[PDB]
Amino acid sequence: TENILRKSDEEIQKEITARVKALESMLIEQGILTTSMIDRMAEIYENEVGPHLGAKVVVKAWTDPEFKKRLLADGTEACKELGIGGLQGEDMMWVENTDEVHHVVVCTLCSCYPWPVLGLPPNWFKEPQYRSRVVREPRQLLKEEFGFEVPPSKEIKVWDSSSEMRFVVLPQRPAGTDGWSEEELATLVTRESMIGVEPAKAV
Amino acid sequence: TENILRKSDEEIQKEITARVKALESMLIEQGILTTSMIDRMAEIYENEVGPHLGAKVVVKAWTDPEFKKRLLADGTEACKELGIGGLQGEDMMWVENTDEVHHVVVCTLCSCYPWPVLGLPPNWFKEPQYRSRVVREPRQLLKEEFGFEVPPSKEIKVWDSSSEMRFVVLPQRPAGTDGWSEEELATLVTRESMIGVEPAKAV
Amino acid sequence: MNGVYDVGGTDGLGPINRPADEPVFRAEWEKVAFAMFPATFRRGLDEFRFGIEQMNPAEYLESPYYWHWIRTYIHHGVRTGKIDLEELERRTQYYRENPDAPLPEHEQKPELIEFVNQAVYGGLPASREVDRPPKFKEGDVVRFSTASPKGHARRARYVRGKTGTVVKHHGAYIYPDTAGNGLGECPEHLYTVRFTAQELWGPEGDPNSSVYYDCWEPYIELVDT
Amino acid sequence: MNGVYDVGGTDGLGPINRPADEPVFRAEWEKVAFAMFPATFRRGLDEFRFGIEQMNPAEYLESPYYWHWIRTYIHHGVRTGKIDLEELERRTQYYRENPDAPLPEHEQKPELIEFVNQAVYGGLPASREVDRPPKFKEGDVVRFSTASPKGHARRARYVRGKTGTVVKHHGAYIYPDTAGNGLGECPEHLYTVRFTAQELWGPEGDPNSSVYYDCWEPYIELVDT
Ligand SMILES: [Co+2]
Ligand SMILES: [Co+2]
Repeated sequence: TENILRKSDEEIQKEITARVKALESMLIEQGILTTSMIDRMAEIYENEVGPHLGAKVVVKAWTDPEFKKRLLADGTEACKELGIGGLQGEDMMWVENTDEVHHVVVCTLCSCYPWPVLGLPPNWFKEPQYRSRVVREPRQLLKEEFGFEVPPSKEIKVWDSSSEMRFVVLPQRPAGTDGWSEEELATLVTRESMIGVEPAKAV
Repeated sequence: TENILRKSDEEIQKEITARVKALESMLIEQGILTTSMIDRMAEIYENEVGPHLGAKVVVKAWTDPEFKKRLLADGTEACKELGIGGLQGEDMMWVENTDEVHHVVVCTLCSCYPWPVLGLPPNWFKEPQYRSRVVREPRQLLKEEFGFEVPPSKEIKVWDSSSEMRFVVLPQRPAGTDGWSEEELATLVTRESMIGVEPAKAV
Repeated sequence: MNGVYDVGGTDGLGPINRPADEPVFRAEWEKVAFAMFPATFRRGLDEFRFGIEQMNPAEYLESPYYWHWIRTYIHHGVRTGKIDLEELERRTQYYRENPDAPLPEHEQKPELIEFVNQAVYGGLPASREVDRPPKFKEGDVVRFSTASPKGHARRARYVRGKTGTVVKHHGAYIYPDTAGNGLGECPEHLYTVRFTAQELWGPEGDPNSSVYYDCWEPYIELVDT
Repeated sequence: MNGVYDVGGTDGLGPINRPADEPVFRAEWEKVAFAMFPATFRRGLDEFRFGIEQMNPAEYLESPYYWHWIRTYIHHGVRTGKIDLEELERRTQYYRENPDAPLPEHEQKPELIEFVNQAVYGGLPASREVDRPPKFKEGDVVRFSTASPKGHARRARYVRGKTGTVVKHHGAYIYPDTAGNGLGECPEHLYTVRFTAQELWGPEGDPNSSVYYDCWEPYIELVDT
C-alpha cells in the first residue's frame, strides 16, 4: 500500500543486504555461523522439504481409509509412517474437508506453518493482510483473493496456530478421479489445497 | 524509532510540501480554499486562542469558589462567563485535582483537545506513544516522561475523549501563593498542568 | 473499524518524543492542512475521522500529524469524484519540480472569513435533542458492547466487553456509527463510564487508577442499577 | 504484550499481495537470515518470537519477512552483550560501500551440519511431561483470560474474554508466558478451543464459521462442563 514515508524497494533491498552481510560477518567470527551451515539450510528447503511431501500424505489418506483415520487421530505419527516429519512439524493435526465443512489455516500472531509437509510458507501467508482478515472474513477473503466460493451454508473453520501444534488441511478428493494412481492423484494436491485457501485441482 | 524502510525527514518534508501545494492548488480552483482563509485560521491559533485562555479560567476558579462550582457543573457555560468558547470546546467538562485524586487527559482514538482553552495540542499529545501508554501505565508515564511522581496511594483518573465532550484538568493551587494576584497566579498555570501531565508550577 | 489507529493500551510504541518547545505550525504546509478542516465541513467531523482511520497504518504511525488531514481529504475527494486523482499526481510532480511556482489565481472570498470566525468562536455543537428519554443514569453498572463494526465507530478495543459504572449523562449527541458512515446524525444519549485499571488490564493494571470513557447509549447495556 | 503484530481481526491492512509464483528465497540475504533461526537456539523459539514482537510496528508491517528474523537476533545479541552494536554499524557501512568484499575467514564446522540435519528431520519437540493432570476436557465450556501481560504471551487480543468450547487436549508443552520471557519452560497443558464467529466479532461475524485457537491451561477457566 502507498506509504509516502517509505524508501524504494531497491533502496530497501540495498540497505538490508548490507546490514545482513555485516551481522553475518560478526556471527561467523563468533563461530556460530559458517557459509556451509547456511548453504545446507537453504539447500534443504529449496530442494528436499516441500509441498510434494504433503501431497503424498494426502493421496495415501485418499486411497487408504485406515491410514486416513490414523492421520486424523495423530498427524505426526501417521506422517512418520512415510518417513516425513521434523522441524516445525513436531506436532501436526490434520483436519478433513467434507461436504459440510471447509477448513482454512493461519498464524495471526506470526507465520507458523507445517514445514515438514509444506516447506516454508509463501510470503502472502506470513504477511498481515491474510493473517488479519482470514479469522474475521474467511468467506469473502476466499472469494476475493482465491476465486473460491464456499457456499454460505457450509461452515468455515479457521485454525489459528497459537501453539506449536500445526494445522494442515486434508482436501476433499476431486470428483472424476475414481481408481486413479497415487502419482496421478498427486498432480491435484496443491500447497494451497493443504492451507485451505483453494480446493484440490478439478478434473 | 529506527525504521530502515523510512525516508529521511528532509525527504519526507520535501514530498509532503509538494503534495500539499498540489492539493491546495486544486481546492483553490474549486473555490473552497483561498490564501486569506488559510492565513486567518493560522493567525487565530498562532496568536488569539491558546493556553493563556485556560489559565484565566484556572485562576478564577482558584480565587472564586462560586465560579469553581459552576466550572465543575458545566464547563462550557462557565468558560463562557469569560467570553471563552467555540470550536472543539463546545462541550467542556473540567475535573479537579485534589490531594486524593490526580487527573490526566488523552484521546487514544485520535487527538481531541479543548482548543478554546488550550489552543491546538502539542505534537506529543497527538502521537501514538503518549496515547497508547497513558491509559495503561499512567503512573510510570508521568514519572518517566514528565518527572512527576504521583504517590501510589493517590488515584490516577485518565479521561479518554471518545466523544465531543472535552476534558480539562483543573490543577491544584500551588502552596505558598496565599493572596497572590490573578496575574501572579497565572504565571503558574501551564498547558501541561491543564492536560494533567504536570502540576502547576511550584513556588 | 479495528484499525491500528485505535492505540489505547497498545504496547511497544516506544518513548515519547517531546521537544521542550515547538511552534504551533512547524512548516507552512501544516497551516494549509489545518485550514482544510473548516473547508471540509463547509461531510462532517465523524466522516473526517473515518478517512484517517483507513490510512495505511505504517504511514499513519510515523507521518507528521497534519499529513493525516491531507489523507482524509483526498480520501473523500476521490470518492465523491471532486478530486481527480490523476490531475493531483501531475500537480504534485509539477510542484516537486517547481516548488516556488505560484498557486492558481483566485478571488478572495469574504464569506469564507466570516465562516471561519463564526466556527471558531461560535462553535459547531454536536448536541441534539431527541424524543426518547435516557436509558441509563448515574451509578448504573453497564457492559460495553463486544460488537466490532467494519465502518467508523468509537469503540476502542480496550473497553469492549468491559464492565463500568455510569458516571454522568450528558444529553444526546451525533451518533458516530451512523454519522461517520454517511448514514446521518441519528442522535443518541451520551454517558461517561468509569472502568477500573484492573477491569481493563487485569493484574497488570495499576491498583489505584481508573479510566473514564464516553459511551453512546447503544454501546452499553445494563448489568446493575 | 499488546503489540500491533497481533493482527488477527485488524481492519484496513489492504488487499493481499500474492504473486502467482515466487521462489523460496527471493535474495541471497534471505538464506542468511533463515540460517540464523537454527543458529539462535544453538534462547529458545518463544524468546525468538518476543524479539520480533518488540520491533518498530511500521517497520514490522512493511519489511520483508526475513528482516524480522534479523531484528530479533540483533535484539538478543545486544541484550546479552554478544553483539557490540557499534561494531555492527561500522560493518554495515563497510558493506554498504564494499558490497562484494569477502566475509571473514573461518573454519567450516562439521558439527554445525550434523546439528542442522538433526533439527530438520528429527525435530525440536515442545511437548513435556508434567506432574499435574489436565484441568479441562473435551466439551468443557471455558472463558479466555482478559489478562494482558507486558512480556511475551500467546493471547491474541481478539479472543481475550471470549467463551469457547474445549475441542481437544494435546498434552503439556512449553509455556510461552514463562519461556519467551526468560523464566523457563514451566510446561502447561494445551487445548484447542472453538469460538464461533459471532462470539468473536458480534453480528459482524459470518453466521456459519468458527475459529479454533490453542489455549494453555492458565489461559482458560471453566464456565460449564
Ligand atoms: Co507464526
Ligand atoms: Co482526537
